[PDB]
Amino acid sequence: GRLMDRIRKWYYNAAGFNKYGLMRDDTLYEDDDVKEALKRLPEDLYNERMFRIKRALDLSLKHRILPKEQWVKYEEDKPYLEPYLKEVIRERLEREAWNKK
Amino acid sequence: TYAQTLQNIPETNVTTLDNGLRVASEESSQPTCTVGVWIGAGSRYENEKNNGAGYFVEHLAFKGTKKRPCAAFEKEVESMGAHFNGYTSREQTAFYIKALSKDMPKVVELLADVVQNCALEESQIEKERGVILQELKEMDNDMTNVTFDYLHATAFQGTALARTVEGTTENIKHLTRADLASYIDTHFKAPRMVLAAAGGISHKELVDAARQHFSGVSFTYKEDAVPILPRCRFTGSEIRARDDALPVAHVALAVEGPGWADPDNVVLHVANAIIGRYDRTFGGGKHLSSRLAALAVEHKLCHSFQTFNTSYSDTGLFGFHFVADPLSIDDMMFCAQGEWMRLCTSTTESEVKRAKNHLRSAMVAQLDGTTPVCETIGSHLLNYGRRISLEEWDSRISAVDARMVRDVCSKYIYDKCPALAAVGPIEQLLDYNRIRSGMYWI
Amino acid sequence: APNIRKSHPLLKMINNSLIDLPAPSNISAWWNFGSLLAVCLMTQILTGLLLAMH
Amino acid sequence: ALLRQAYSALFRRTSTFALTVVLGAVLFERAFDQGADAIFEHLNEGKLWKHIKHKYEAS
Amino acid sequence: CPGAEDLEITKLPNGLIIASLENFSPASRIGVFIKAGSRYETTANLGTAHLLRLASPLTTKGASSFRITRGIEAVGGSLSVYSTREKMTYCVECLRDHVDTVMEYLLNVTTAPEFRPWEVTDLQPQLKVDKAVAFQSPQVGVLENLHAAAYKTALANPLYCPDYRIGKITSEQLHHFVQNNFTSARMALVGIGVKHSDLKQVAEQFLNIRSGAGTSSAKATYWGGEIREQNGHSLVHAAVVTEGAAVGSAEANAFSVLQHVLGAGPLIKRGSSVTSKLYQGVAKATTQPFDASAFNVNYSDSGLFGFYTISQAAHAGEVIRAAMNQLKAAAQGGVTEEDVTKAKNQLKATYLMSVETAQGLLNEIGSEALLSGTHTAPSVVAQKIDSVTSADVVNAAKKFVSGKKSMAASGDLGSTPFLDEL
Amino acid sequence: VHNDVTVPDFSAYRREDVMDATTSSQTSSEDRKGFSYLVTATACVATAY
Ligand code: HEM
Repeated sequence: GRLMDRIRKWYYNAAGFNKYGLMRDDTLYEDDDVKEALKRLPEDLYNERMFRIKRALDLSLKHRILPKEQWVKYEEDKPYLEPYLKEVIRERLEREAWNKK
Repeated sequence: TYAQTLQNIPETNVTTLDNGLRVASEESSQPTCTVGVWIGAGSRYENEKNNGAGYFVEHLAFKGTKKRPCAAFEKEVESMGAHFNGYTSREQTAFYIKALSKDMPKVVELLADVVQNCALEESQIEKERGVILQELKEMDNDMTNVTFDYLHATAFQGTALARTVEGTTENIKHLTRADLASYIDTHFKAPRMVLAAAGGISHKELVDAARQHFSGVSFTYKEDAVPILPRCRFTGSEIRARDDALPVAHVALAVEGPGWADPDNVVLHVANAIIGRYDRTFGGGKHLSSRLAALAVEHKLCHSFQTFNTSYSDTGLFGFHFVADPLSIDDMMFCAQGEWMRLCTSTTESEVKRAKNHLRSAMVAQLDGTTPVCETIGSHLLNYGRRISLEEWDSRISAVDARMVRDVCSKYIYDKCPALAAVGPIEQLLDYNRIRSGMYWI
Repeated sequence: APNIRKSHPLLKMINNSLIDLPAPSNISAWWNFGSLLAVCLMTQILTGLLLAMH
Repeated sequence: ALLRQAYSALFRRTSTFALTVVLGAVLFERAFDQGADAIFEHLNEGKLWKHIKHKYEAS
Repeated sequence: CPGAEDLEITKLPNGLIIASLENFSPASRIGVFIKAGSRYETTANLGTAHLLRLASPLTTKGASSFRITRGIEAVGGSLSVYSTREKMTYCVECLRDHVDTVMEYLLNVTTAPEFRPWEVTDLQPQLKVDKAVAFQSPQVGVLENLHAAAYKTALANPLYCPDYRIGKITSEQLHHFVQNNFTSARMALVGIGVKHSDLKQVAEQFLNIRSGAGTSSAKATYWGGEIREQNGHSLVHAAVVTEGAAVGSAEANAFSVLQHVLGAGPLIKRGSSVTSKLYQGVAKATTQPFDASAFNVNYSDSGLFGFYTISQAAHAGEVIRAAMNQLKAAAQGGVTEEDVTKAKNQLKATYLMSVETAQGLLNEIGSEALLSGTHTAPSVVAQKIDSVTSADVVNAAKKFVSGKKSMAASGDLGSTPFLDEL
Repeated sequence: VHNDVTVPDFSAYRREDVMDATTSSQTSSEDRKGFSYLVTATACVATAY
């Protein structure tokens, strides 16, 4: 049944980064993979992610959040970077394994 | 299948003429072909006063013979669609012809007439003089060259090998009809010559033509004596030609090599294949297997770099040459030396396995045509004392394993004092000492 | 950076002031006192501490 | 030829070079000390306690 | 044990061609020949062909940018793309036992490319370089401009992406160019050192962009203009030509000979060419160093022909002029029954030696199996070459002196003459 | 031109063994290094002490 869904949706609301208007992927720590990934994002998606963040920072400095209306909703969160990120990791795991070879 | 194609390759026939000259050939189905004489003469054989003769000669070899002057000679060659070319290195000169298998015998006659009866017209000599002088001024702008000569110049400083194949400026400006004459009579002799043929030709019909135009039999024993050359001494040192006005800098570094004979040359090559080469237009870019090429790309270390294993009768140069911007010379050299050290210490079977396949395709690539096959024969005999088949080579190459490469490289690379040649805006690359210390510890 | 000597925030310091540091080819013996002075210092401080302990 | 043997054997491989320096320092010490004390003492015969000692030692 | 095989040449339903020839060489050399190039480019997508050439190592749906290089290298193999304004060839070499392996990538690179935006964008600045190394030889500067002044389209298109378009080409422009031109009926899977059965098995059960002629190259018009480039060089390069013969046109065997009669590319190291009228004539006219030859190009629906001269800036006038009279004097029965005899051989010779190279052979076998679908035996081409009358040649020479010329020169053109002064 | 360039005479400074321009310097090689390295290794032991 829908347990995993209930949970995920819960934890999602629990974390509460949407309160800042951030997407899940907007919060990823920028390790090496994530870094390559972002470099592959289309000009627009990248600028949109950029503003989203700078917005959230200005909020954190102000010690505020977005009004309930603007919070990102669990199912309207677009996972824009994950497709790319997984590839970057695929490519690497390939290279990685191939060099031990 | 590989394994076999290596055997079905027609064997190379070799029969010596009672005058000292050797005849050899690989007969193929090809309608067209190539044949020439590979003389064991060079700049190494030149003395300090006749430096450049073998080159001034290379220049008059086609300006006519006695049996037929310039116009006629040229006309006769062109009109049969044959291509007459040749060259001259430090330990090897060669004049070969590319023609249809038909003209095979009328060709041999030509070759012969060139070596034995070069006209040396007093008037043609005063022209080839200003001509060579230009080629010296044009070649003086080919950094890659100005660099290898400089490498030798110091590598074998104080000996013959430390000489340019073109010779000094004074020698060009003064060499006489005499010395030229002399050089030919002293060096272009049957015991020191090989008539190599590759293409659709019958060893027979070839060997005969030689007997006919390659007569002049020797009386004394000294005429059958292949003179041994005085050894050239290697010296770890450096020569730095600085000109910050040059666009990019050139750096060539090397250790002394074994010499044609030594079986290690095989291993050495496998090694060189592991380090390979690179230039800004290699499409593999950052994914190239050669670690040095990789870093070269990642850090934009050089415009191009190459490993080389120049061999000689009794010695050799083993090293690398890279072209780079004034401000990356240092990192480049650093990564390069590093790779060398990696060779003597941690080469993997993975690297060698690949290096072998590259070398195999490399050797086969040197027999892609009659000229290249003829060149290989002309040089094999002259240098190796016979011809080594691709089947033989391949065995010697499958014999190499990582462990083998390390021992051989350590043997010739590790802790040796190298010879260094730097040209251009070389301020960043520095200190022989520092470079010397780069010769040890991976 | 290729070699961890010029990239590391510290090894780059040791290196860029005592190893890849550009120095005149002719500085004489009268240029040795800078280092002696340094060394000298490190030594006083060491002997001094040892004494201050008693 | 010792220098060559020494080179190939000890000084070539940087690891054995250090190994030599260690074992080498050990031996050097032991001997450099003995000899020097020997030199010093000889240079001062009968002046050291080590010498006159016998005159008051015996229970 | 092995002997002499025979050059098969099957052709599937979709019109794809396969041209095999086993020669038991210890190494195979497979290639994919295609009808593509700058000729199908439009002002809208210029240079897109060029880039596509360099883009060969980018990730494909089957192999990664990484595995393509490490994979082909793992077996001491090679991989490269060569192309004219109207043909493209993706070939790979390798020891025999590694054909199947080196094939996967060849197959992938030509049929299944992904042209990923980033990979593409990261690559684009490379056109800036690949092009700069090329232009090092002025020899290639006058030729780009020649084709420009001699045409109005298709072939008038540069072989190297124009500067403004560097970095402005899209992944779409690529795909579309590949979808539209790399189609079964425009492609041929040639290959030396292999058994026809296998190369066939591969081609069919493996290739995907299918059937069609896709984009149709626009008919090549003829402009007849002259482009000049003042650049300061001590050396002036000049190329004065006129419409030549098309590929196939029986009228081609004529020029090819008129070519060798005027002289085309020295055969004696550092030698003077006596069998070269053009060279010989120009030599009498000038004093200082130089070179002049017979220029001949044979394109699908057109061709070019004329001479080309490298001379000192000062003696450019006398050189190009002399080069002309020497073409007119030959357009007026100035051709001996023997000159036609000597040339006829030099051509037969040159042709034959061109095929000693594994690259040369594969290129011959290919070109035919593509712009025809047949292999013209070596004795047939001979009978075709010598069956050229002393007239045909003199006539070709006329067509030049009569036609509308289009010149192209780059150097210190100060003393160089204008097309309307010849 | 570079053809006219020659590496000066280093007799004044060369070691005994690598003085003859016709003798493989590679034989006295291990000798010349083994010596200098001996000095160094010695200095190390002296210091270690
Ligand atoms: C700039 C470095 C130093 C200088 C110039 C220096 C100099 C001196 C001098 C002139 C004396 C008198 C020595 C005598 O003649 O008896 C002395 C004594 C002393 N110093 Fe220093 N000193 C140095 C560093 C230090 C440091 C860093 C310490 C320890 C923290 C130290 C601890 C002492 C002590 C314990 C004494 C008293 C014992 C004695 O008289 O020898 N000194 N020092």
